Amino acid sequence: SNADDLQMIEMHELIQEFYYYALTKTVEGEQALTYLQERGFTDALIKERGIGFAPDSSHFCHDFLQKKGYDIELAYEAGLLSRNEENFSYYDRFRNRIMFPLKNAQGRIVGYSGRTYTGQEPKYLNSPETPIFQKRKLLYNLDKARKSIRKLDEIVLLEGFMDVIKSDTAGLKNVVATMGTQLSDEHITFIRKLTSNITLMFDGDFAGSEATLKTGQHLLQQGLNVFVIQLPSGMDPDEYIGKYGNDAFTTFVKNDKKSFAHYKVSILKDEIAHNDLSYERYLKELSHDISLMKSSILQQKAINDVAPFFNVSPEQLANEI
Ligand SMILES: Nc1ncnc2c1ncn2[C@@H]1O[C@H](COP(=O)(O)OP(=O)(O)OP(=O)(O)O)[C@@H](O)[C@H]1O
Ligand SMILES: [Mn+2]
Ligand SMILES: [Mn+2]
Ligand SMILES: [Mn+2]
Repeated sequence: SNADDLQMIEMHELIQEFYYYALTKTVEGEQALTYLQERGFTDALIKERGIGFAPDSSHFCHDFLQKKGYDIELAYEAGLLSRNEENFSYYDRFRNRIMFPLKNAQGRIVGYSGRTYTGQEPKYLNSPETPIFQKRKLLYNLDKARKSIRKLDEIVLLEGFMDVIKSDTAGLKNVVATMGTQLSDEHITFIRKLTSNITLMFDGDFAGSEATLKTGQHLLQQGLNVFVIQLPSGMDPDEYIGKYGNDAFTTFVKNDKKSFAHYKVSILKDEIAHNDLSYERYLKELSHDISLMKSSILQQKAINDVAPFFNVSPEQLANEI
């Protein structure tokens, strides 16, 4: 029910204040606080994002919610508590982790992502699916990013909410991330209401490239204008910012932004030039890709940019399309 959803949100927003205190003031939170500070989190940024610490007792959140008069089973359904199925007892889902509030599109806290700071697995532990937290619907930072996304007519998609936090403070405001999932049909429906331009900046590794191609292809097929920023090998946006600084990052992002078709053929360059079977298949793929582009201006430019990779004239490629 809507009333229960609201109670679940309240539980999240109230425990947030306690996690924040635990992180910033208490003895047990000191090591987690140092960890964040060493990753460049200022006191201001920690306060701004409402970041906190979940103690290791296993009954910190449980006891707080109980004292405040919440139904414990509802707190379990809200994904704040876990249940020992053997004796039906409840305990904290999040223990000894740095707590990042996850806000819905309306800015209400509906879940958490808890990061280890001691090399434990999983590195990030999220809320489970609940009536108020659904990974296929939530986009980290969307609440804050919406204004600039509309103003700039562009959304930028990163892999990690940590990348989003760092990019945002660096000056790149129109950024969001999924909670570690593939961009959903639902996400895409939300996004197209805000803008038709989406820029993918995944990590600069093989996995990120594969994800860029798969996600980009689907976005393109869905009628969006897709762009790609390619980070240096082995780097994500947080690592780039840490090594080169904010101004370098915002300049980098603004300098090399390529239409998806151009990015794709550049990735396939060597295979196309060495394997005639791939040459033919990718010439047809890229022809199809370009034919999907809704922007007549960008479609014409992509033709010019892609043709050389096949050693054909832009006129020949235009004909193939
Ligand atoms: N095996 C996995 N299963 C589910 N989600 C994952 C997995 N690996 C990564 N993710 C999610 O994808 C996003 C990107 O992961 P990645 O490890 O690159 O994060 P990150 O920002 O590098 O983390 P950190 O900088 O804190 O080490 C993260 O937010 C994470 O939640
Ligand atoms: Mn990766
Ligand atoms: Mn990363
Ligand atoms: Mn990282």
